[PDB]
Amino acid sequence: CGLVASNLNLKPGECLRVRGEVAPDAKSFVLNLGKDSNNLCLHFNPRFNAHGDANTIVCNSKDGGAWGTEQREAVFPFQPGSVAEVCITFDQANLTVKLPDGYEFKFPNRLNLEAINYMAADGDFKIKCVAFD
Amino acid sequence: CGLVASNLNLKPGECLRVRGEVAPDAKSFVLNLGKDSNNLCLHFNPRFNAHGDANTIVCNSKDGGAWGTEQREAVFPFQPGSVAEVCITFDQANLTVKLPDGYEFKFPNRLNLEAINYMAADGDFKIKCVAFD
Ligand SMILES: Nc1cc(Cl)c(S(N)(=O)=O)cc1S(N)(=O)=O
Repeated sequence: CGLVASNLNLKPGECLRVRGEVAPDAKSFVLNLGKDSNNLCLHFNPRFNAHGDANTIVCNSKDGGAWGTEQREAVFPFQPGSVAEVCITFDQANLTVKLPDGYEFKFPNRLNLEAINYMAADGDFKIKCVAFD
Repeated sequence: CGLVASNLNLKPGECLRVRGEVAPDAKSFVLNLGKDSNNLCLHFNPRFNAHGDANTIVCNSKDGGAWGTEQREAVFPFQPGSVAEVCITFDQANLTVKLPDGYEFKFPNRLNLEAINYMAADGDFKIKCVAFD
């Protein structure tokens, strides 16, 4: 169970940059972002080998404690036992997740959140640096 | 209230770096480090002009809700309307706080925490970057 942070006060268009170490035995890691632990506009879950998925990013939302429908992504620029940085911005319509090696995707902001105040990391990812601008 | 982070798992000898923006009319700011809001190995409180103090760093501990004996440090290398970084490490005997302009001081480690797991920021300091290394 990894870093939990609150009172982030991230506003639309502002960049949240997260750099960490992907464990050498990595199977899965998670970054959760939202209003609080029950209201997530982004559950970001790269699965190296987990829950039947191989090298697939799965995203979801959580609204008032209820998980939404999982969305699978098309790119996977992560390797076990490496450093990786993710950069996230949002607006009320979409989150934009920028990944290593120039990859990126958008995920709809199902909560239409105008501020992100909560982040939590879990799984095979050791955070080394968080930046807010 | 500003950023609150938990599960930091900062081990002895590891460096926590915190960079932020000091408000142009700053009066004071606080970084609290420890186990939780009731158990702080370091309450670090630069006062530009607050509580009768001028350009003085006030430090203390808090153990089971009880404030310890305050200490006041010798140097004040902070300026309103600037960017400032602090860097903190600890061993069993002391926390070492490294300040802008190369200044550093030690504060006794009065608690027996195996790791620093909690940070909370308050006051006239906007955190821009936190690094765990
Ligand atoms: N400023 C703004 C304008 C529009 Cl139009 C939209 S929307 N409705 O296309 O998502 C969102 C925003 S923001 N930056 O608050 O998320």
